Amino acid sequence: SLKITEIETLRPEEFPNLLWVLVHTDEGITGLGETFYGACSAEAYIHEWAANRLIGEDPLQIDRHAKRLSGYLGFRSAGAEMRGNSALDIALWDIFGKATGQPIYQLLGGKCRDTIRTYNTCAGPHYARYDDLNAFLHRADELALDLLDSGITAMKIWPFDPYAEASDGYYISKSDLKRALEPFEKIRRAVGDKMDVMVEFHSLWNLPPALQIAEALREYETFWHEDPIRMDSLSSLKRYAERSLAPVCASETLATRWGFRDLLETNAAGIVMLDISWCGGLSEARKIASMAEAWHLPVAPHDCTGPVVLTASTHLSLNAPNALVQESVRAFYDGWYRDLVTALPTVKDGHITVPDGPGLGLELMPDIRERLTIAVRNT
Amino acid sequence: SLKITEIETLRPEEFPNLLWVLVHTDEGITGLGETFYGACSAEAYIHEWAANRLIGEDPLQIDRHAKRLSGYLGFRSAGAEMRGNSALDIALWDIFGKATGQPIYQLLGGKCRDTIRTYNTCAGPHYRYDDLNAFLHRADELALDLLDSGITAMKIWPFDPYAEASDGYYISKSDLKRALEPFEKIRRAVGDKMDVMVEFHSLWNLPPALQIAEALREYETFWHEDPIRMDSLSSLKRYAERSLAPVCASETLATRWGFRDLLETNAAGIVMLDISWCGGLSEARKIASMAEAWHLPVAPHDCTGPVVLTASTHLSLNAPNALVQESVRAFYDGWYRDLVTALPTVKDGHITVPDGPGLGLELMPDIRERLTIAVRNTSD
Amino acid sequence: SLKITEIETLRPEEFPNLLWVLVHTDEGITGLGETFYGACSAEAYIHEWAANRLIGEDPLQIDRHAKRLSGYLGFRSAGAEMRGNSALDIALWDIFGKATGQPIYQLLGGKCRDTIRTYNTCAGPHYARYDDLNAFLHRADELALDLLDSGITAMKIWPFDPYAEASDGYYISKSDLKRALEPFEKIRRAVGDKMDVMVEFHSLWNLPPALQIAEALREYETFWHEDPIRMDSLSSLKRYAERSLAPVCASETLATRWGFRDLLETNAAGIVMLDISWCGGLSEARKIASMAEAWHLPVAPHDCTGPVVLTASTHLSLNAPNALVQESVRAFYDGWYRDLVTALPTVKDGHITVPDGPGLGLELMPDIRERLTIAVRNT
Amino acid sequence: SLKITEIETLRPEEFPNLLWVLVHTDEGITGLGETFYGACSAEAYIHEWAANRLIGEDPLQIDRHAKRLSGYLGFRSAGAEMRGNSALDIALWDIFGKATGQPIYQLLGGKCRDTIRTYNTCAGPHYRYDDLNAFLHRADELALDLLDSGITAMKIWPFDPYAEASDGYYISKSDLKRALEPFEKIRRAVGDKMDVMVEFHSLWNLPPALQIAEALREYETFWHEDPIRMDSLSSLKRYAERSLAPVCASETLATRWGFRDLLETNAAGIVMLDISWCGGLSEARKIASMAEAWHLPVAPHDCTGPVVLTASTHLSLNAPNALVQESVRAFYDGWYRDLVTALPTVKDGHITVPDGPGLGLELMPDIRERLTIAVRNTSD
Ligand code: NA
Ligand code: NA
Ligand code: NA
Ligand code: NA
Repeated sequence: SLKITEIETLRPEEFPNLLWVLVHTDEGITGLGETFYGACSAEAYIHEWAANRLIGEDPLQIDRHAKRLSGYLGFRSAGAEMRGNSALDIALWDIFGKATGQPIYQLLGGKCRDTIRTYNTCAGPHYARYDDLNAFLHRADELALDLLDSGITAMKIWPFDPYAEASDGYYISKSDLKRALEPFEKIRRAVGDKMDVMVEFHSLWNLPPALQIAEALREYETFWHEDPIRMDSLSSLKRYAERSLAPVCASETLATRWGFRDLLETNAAGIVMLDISWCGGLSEARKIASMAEAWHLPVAPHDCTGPVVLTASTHLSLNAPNALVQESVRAFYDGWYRDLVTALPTVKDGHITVPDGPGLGLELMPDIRERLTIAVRNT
Repeated sequence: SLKITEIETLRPEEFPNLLWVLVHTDEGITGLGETFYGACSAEAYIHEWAANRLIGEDPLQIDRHAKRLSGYLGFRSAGAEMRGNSALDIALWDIFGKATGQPIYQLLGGKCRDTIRTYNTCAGPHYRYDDLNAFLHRADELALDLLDSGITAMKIWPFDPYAEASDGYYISKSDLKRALEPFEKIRRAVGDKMDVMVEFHSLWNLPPALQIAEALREYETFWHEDPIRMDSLSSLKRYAERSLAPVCASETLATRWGFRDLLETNAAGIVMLDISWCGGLSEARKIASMAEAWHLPVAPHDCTGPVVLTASTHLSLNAPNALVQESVRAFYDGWYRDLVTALPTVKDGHITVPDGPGLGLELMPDIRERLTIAVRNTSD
Repeated sequence: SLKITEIETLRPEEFPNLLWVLVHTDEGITGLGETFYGACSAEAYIHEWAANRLIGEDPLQIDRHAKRLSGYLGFRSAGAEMRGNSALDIALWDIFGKATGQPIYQLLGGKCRDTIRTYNTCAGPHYARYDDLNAFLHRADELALDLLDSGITAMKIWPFDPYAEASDGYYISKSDLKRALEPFEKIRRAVGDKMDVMVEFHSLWNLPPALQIAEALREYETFWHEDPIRMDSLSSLKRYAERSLAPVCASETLATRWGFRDLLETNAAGIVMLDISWCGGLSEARKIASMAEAWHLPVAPHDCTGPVVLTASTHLSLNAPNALVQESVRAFYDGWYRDLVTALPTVKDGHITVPDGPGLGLELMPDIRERLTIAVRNT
Repeated sequence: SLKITEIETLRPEEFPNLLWVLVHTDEGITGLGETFYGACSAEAYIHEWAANRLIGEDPLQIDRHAKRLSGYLGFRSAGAEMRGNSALDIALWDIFGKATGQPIYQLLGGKCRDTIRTYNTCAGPHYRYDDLNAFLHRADELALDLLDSGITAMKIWPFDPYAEASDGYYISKSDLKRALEPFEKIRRAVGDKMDVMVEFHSLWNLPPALQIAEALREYETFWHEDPIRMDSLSSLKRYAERSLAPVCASETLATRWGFRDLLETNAAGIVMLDISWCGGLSEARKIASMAEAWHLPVAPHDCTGPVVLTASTHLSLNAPNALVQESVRAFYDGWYRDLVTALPTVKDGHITVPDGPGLGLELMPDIRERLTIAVRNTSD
């Protein structure tokens, strides 16, 4: 059986939010993990604390390690400790898969579907003619027809974002509200009943303007409202949910079963959203999904980040019987993902599936440190 | 007037959990912050994200910056982001103090007392007061010794070693009775004269926690601290119901939002608070004044670095609902003494601030020479 | 360090609701406080009880004094004891500022904004062509266009007030209801989406007609409903909030953190309103604001009173990260404030800021006892 | 028929907390009111606002005026406005009584008893019954002495001096045992024969209140009165749960609305009530009849002036749920005697009204001569 010898972190300079982890074993089995945001603080944590708790150990003891890496502080949120733990955990699943010859979805309990429906989060490119941010801001009819043509039947937009800063999310003017409604009018004209529109709010709003916005959005029969208020105290959420026609999607900012227990006790969510690289790994995300199912709620795994999180989320979305949609960004997977990894999640007719092979079914391409400026670190 | 020019982090390898932060201004006024645990991750956060939000800004905009530094992730407990923010925050209060000529307790709203009662967390030294080993073995002696110096409260943690065998799901009846023996020793020695508060370190889950609390009922303990893990807080009222001692919670919790969640349980008796883990003096101000509305006392956490002990004592002097201030005698008579220009003074079981504006201390001016200190810098 | 030597109260005969307090020290630092309504009973309290508890003492011990002045009776409301305590407290903050060279907003924790948006409460003058009461009663289209022209984007009106007396707030007729709706129709025609309309109810209504009114107001998308029922037992409020499209604004009648704890436990308010001269001073108002923020609620500080309360509230509105609007009356600050104090809050383009200088940044003008008939009292 | 012509306030400087109010009519019928604490502020309120609402009106419209005098601010507890209103209210009931030839207890709905059981609040005299010092030191003796006159209940407050050292956030275990010593003395002296009710004066916050209540469990006390501050009432059920004695609350609370809030907690056992602080006989009528629906007894508060003691006794005779009537023997055998034409009679541990319409007393007709009395007047 395997022993963990070495942990490597990679911080690519041209994507400064991205962090890769490599876990090495004595038998030459290497796991790939990934998280996003606060790369340096996550990296610093893994070398300061986390690496010394798993060097020496069997990597297959995945539940034991997740519990062991749950530290004295930072357990109740998606902080640097949590994001570092989550990336480590994805890699341990990659090892598990390679050691057994099994794709991650099988190790989670088997697939329930061959593909899952995808939705396009309309972000623009990282440094394209997928300029989807400015396309929703100005040309949202055109973006909708374009998306529908490729077979994508769902999109996520965030036009209320600019109005948050002026008032610290305490106020939206009535005419600023109707201006931010204009993307919703445009796509209603263009494609109508054929597109699901998700609204993202980025946790930017407090309670009175959130309610005011939700009432204005009733007309447009939006698919979900994501993070409409900050998920700090969750007792404030039922107030929002009561007044929103669309279900609350919550929340990528939330970590672990305990974060999600707290959400499910509100009776306010309609969609349980998680990011596997923020929430405590595939380990916690496994268990969160199966909890959500007991409350009759679907899970939507978060991407919008690196290629590995998209792949790992897709594994979870293939496994979970309550999985609904898998988030993807067309600007990302046709764009800057392409150089970075040996295989990608395959998008066809508005649906997405895993790359073939054990574990993730991808690696970092062998010429990665030559292609990008990569700050590596070793323990 | 003031603009922030430069932020410095200091990591001494003799105390590798410890992080100092220095915030420099154009007019040559510098503030001192501190936080404890995960020093490299908190430092990396400061230089990665927080420093650029702060460099060039007015440091007196303390409420504004605390809100600005509340980033997209990690706001819901005491992670690297939260500890970095809190250290940064203490240093902003240090600046405010020296720019107005006022101590921190005044800028919080003035003192309500001259000194506050201290209690001794019976830890052993870092790098005599052999206080961990004293409570494990000779707990009668340690009690009598603390009473002689005038300290009328101790915190101990004798249930700790029994947690790891069972992951906090089980204690045997005989291991429970052997962990109770530190309580009987001091009952015979000092009796009425000492309060004893039990620290549990979040190590226990529900059934053995209840089983322990029932056993401790006899010994009339002063408080039960972090008796289960403070992750989902809904579970706490079940503990509180069955515990004669009030629950003290929690150094692990961050911000008004973490403490709203705690106050909603109706389960806490003492609101505990670490200013380096909870969102700075900024949040801890406000948590204290919230807790007063629920008729609860605040007890600020130390057992850590000297700057935290000093800043907490400032808070403990200001807050009308402050109960006790944690201190560790092996720390303030020991390894604190070399590192800073002044210390909080402990006399007759009671503690007060060093004199002067802000915190009323700086780091020793030759600190990089006595100690091996890894420095990092960010500037204009 | 300072010692308090003398407390003076001033009751100006021509504004009989107004009370000023002066706190004197040995070093010649003088603080200005202010409250409103029940001037004689507040004044009588400060000389009977409160003055003897703070003469001798350090004025900078502001938290200690607020707690010390919290007496055996009258702590749960905005009674004479509470209003006297609040005025004393503003003055102590004025001292604190002068002793340190700092404006009050800095002592509260710094500004978060340079100006705050103002809203015009449409009261008429105290004894103008700001006849704004009768302007909303008859000419509300004209008042709206006029307000918008000066750059003011929010107004507060109270047209339901006349109908309260006939039934003791237990009944409004359906046609009396539609007559009181006429101000809302008029401004909807005139300026439409450009004005926020706040409704004040003056705690005049009980539950069935309050609900009846709220349903009639749904159409007009009002900004908030202020004190729609009497804030005596707060358990009755969720019933109203459930049925009101507009958020409950509550309440200037409520005092201290304990009054506001009780409000926040209802889950019924959308806007936390306080008057610093009724609620326990800047001391309590500090802490109320930061409580409200934890429930995702904004604060709106009450004016409609004397110049000092407006100034002190503006200091709080500059400090509080959750501050929303600062109330002002154009008839007051262009009118009868002008003679009374050395500097005023400055209104420009629908926004308001503090006068410059330590503490409040104003004094009572040195020739005040010559300009007005002032009953002074000394301890 | 009747119109109010004139309202007079009387402030005697020998009893500076005390306020009398006299309401004069056109037909020469005058009513007597009273309130206690903050006399100058209550007086100033009466002449500033309340007198103009009342002068020229029918005094028999008692319900109408109580509602009319409920002003914009200060309705939510016992402030100057509330005490002024309550004094004004008692005087309106005095008028109603003399205009119909009926005592107040009848106009409330008739008596349910001839006398009511009294209990002695062990205060010392104003300006022998040295009853405060008696309970502090010689509590066995005071108990035996009260039992000889036939009084089978005392109220004491021995936890009071320990509050101010810690702002009610802390009691030491030894200070607790020394404050328990008044309870053990009377346990040995009279035992079963006395009920002892503990007054706490709203001085304690939550953890020490609970700690005290647990210690008092042994002594089977009759009630625990104002054991925490009655500001936000949500906090009370936590106390009630842990207290063997029922909670008595609260003289500090005003009106039906204050008492709805209390009754909603499910935490009170005895509804306590001061008619001069709570909104008059008008509100106290209705509070009593509310409390009966929750199966709770009312105990009206005195320890104050003679008119309040008389009016409360009227209430205690009327209310089917009246439990005891507070009286202080140092007051009614002492300084009350000079001031009024008649007093409530205490015999065999039981108290009743003076005979006659309204209250059944007036102020002594030469009162301005025996006492230095600051008068103020308002009229047509
Ligand atoms: Na999102
Ligand atoms: Na601790
Ligand atoms: Na108002
Ligand atoms: Na009493």
